[PDB]
Amino acid sequence: AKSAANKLDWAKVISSLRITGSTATQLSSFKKRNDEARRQLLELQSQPTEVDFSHYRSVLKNTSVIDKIESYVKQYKPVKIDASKQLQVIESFEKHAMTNAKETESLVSKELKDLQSTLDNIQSARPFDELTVDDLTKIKPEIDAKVEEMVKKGKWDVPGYKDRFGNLNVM
Amino acid sequence: ISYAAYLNVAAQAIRSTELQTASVLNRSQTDAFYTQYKNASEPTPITK
Amino acid sequence: ATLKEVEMRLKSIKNIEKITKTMKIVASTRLSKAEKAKISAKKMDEAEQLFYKNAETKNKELIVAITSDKGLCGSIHSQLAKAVRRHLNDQPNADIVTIGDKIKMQLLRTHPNNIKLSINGIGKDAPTFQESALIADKLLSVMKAGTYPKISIFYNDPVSSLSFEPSEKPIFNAKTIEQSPSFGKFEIDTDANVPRDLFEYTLANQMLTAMAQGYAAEISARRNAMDNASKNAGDMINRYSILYNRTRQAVITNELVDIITGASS
Amino acid sequence: RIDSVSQLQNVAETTKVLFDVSKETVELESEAFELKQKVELAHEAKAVLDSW
Amino acid sequence: YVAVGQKRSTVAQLVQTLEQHDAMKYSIIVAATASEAAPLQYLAPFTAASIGEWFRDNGKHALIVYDDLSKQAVAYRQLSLLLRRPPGREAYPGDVFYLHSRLLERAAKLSEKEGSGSLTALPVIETQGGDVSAYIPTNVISITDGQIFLEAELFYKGIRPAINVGLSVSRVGSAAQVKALKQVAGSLKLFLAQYREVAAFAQFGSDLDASTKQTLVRGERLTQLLKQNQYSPLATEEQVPLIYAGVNGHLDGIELSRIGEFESSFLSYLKSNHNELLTEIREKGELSKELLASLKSATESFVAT
Repeated sequence: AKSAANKLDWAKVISSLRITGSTATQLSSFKKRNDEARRQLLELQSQPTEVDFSHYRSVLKNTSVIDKIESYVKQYKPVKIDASKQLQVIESFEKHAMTNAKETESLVSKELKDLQSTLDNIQSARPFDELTVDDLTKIKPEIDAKVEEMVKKGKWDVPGYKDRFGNLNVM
Repeated sequence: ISYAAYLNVAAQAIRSTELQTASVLNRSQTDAFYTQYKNASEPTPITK
Repeated sequence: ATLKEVEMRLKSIKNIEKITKTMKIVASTRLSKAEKAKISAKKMDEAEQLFYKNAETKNKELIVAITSDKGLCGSIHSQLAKAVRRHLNDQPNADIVTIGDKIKMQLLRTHPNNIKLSINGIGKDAPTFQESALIADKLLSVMKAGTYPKISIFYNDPVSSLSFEPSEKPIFNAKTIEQSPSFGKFEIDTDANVPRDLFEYTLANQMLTAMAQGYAAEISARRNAMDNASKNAGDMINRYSILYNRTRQAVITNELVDIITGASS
Repeated sequence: RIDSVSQLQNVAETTKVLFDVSKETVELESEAFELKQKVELAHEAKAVLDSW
Repeated sequence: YVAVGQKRSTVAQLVQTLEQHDAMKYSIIVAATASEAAPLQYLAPFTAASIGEWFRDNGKHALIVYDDLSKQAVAYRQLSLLLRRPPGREAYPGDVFYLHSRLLERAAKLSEKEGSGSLTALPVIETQGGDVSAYIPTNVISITDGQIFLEAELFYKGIRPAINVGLSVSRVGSAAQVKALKQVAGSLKLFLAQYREVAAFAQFGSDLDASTKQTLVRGERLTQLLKQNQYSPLATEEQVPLIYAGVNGHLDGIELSRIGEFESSFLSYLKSNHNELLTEIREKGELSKELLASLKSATESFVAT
């Protein structure tokens, strides 16, 4: 009932742990719980829609309100209607939400499978034995670019080389 | 490194036949903590 | 009622009287251990001092303080806190190492910026070299202690096994040792890093002495407070005893009247 | 990186449900007002009658 | 509800409260107002008893509050001394015990033969200065199957309701409470019992053993949990969680000031999510393994956060 809505909400809270930083989506959800509970407390608070026109009207002997307010209550059974044009325009907002949701969904789905392919590609091609440094130059001309820039610079020390391939020095 | 590290360790090391006295053991042991402070702001009671 | 609440309050005071008696006596016992260490320690220190006098080595600053984690030692904690406060006019911002919880709160209140190091777990232990040594080793890095051209320690000098006086003294520091007017009536190598060694040794040897002095005065204070407590409990015992006795008589009188009234009818 | 993407995948679908759910509750509160005036009027009617 | 010796205005406030809580329907108010005669005051419990016995006899269960018997005793005191009967201990002639005992023993859990109809009694003696050694208070204490000592000092201490739990006893039953609730509050008693000793150590403010101060820390939270504002009771299905949390020590950590905050919020949280859990406690009334685990998970879920 109300619990279906709220179970999906709180599931979304522990999902929202993974995507936290929507600070008024969560306030809106807290509100949706609030106002859902407000209508729930309203509808559970709900008195009868009329007087006990049988007993408690036959209680009052005097006749000036017992026909009057009975007929007035039965008159005012018209008590006006609910909005339902708000579920069209809020539904427009839901459409926008859905559009964006699907775009995001599709984007991350593509990326997920891209990452699967990428992992396999790193697995099926990536030396770990020998491999010519020329092949590394061929696959990364970044190698030669930095080298040429260093040769041009008059540098022959790469900074960090020593920090993970310590110098052999006997001095 | 430092002298008080030498003396400290020397006291720790000498208790490492085995036999020893209560005054000795106190002169060579401590079970304690220390709260440095700065601000209030303190790093927690860490073994002294 | 009245009678029972009087009697119970008188009993409370009695139980307290017993506790304060017990504590005062125990204080004498605990105090003895503090002193026992302190004599031998002071004798050891004195041999070093023989050198220091003849050497004429002389002498920011540190404030170090000594109290027990334990309470019910009297107003040693707060007389020392106060005598520290008096000397925390002499240095508003000086960096305080507080050995023991009871002074710690009070000084921490007076300035918290000042507090750089504080200890916890000493205040129940006898003064011993290991403790002093570890504190010393940590001290150079944290407080920059050797750097400071003074070090000063605050403690309670244990004049007698019935007293506590808050007292302070200055310990040698590595700058002081460096610039010392003499240390030439004894000789030692420049190829020995004697400032960094001797500072540390006398950092501990003097500090250990200060701790011993403080701890003994503190437990001595505990006896003083607990004795006055036993007395205070006696006075309240007497007041509620008199009340008890009168109240007891009144119940009898009221009952007696009831018996007479019944008999008369 | 794969782990990060996986979180986002599940989120993207499920959030649309919560949108629907939230707007639905609000609609129900509207209807409750019409009820409320029936509830109210009856209470008032009993009271006026009680005075009588 | 039997009201002896009380003024019409007080009673009028009481009936207003009861009618407000619309419990008046099943309530019967038997009264012997301050105005009403001393014989009538003496007779008022015994005729209240008769009304109760009709329910009891029918197999229907009912409850009789005798508030306050202390004023009934004064009425019998007056009555007897103006029948010129010799004053008893404290001017209540001895046989006052006989009078009270016959009245009190008509509260009975009757046989299945009698329809199981049990009139239950709650006597109320408003002890002046907690003087229980007074003849009528001594007498009543012996007769009754429980004593529910309350204490003014604890009221001032802010424990409202203010219950002197040390002397509060119920010598009878535990099928006098729910099975589930028996399981959770099993060590509520133990914690509290330890707490009493611990509190004594804590007084004089001597440096407590860490273990004693653990007890002290746990105990304090329990005390704040017990307190309840007048005219606000709590449904048992939602008293079982609060006690579970406390007894399973999850509250021991939670700070004393925000125990009250926590309590309110915890209830709201259980209403939202673990309302299934509440329904089960209502439906089955004995905590099963599944309920204990479910409840543990729920409690963890809101104790953390």
